[PDB]
Amino acid sequence: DKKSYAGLEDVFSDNKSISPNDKYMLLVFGRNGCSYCERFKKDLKNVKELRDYIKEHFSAYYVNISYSKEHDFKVGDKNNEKEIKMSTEELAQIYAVQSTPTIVLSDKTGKTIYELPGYMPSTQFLAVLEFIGDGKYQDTKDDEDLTKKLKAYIKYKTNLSK
Repeated sequence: DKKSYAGLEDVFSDNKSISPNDKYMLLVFGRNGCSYCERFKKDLKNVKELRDYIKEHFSAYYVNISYSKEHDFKVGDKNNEKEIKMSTEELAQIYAVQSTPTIVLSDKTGKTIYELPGYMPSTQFLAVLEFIGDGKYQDTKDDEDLTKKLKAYIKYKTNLSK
């Protein structure tokens, strides 16, 4: 049920239909009773810079693995895209979800750029979204390079909140 993220319907689109829609994609996997999922949602609610940025740059979906829905999952290139109807369990599985909240950030074709498996405080989390949303991930050479550049960028944004 959508009561999972009551009050955040301005951020999360209905997860019956999951795709980037000419935006970066943000997938949040959560569940009932997880204190980290609860803190993550308060940050989305109460940090305006975060809330605005997500709404500006991402198609965001909240998948509660406490339940089992079906999802039309549409990803891929302009010329060739695949739409598959799959269950909550099948969706979680393709992203190897094993803790909550797991956050998946993907490009406009639904190719995974980065995955975070845990709650991150809002200052750092916003820096991760910016790196992706402003396209800075593109100026990298591999996974080792993207990670170093990401970790550098988070530190800089951390210094910036003083």
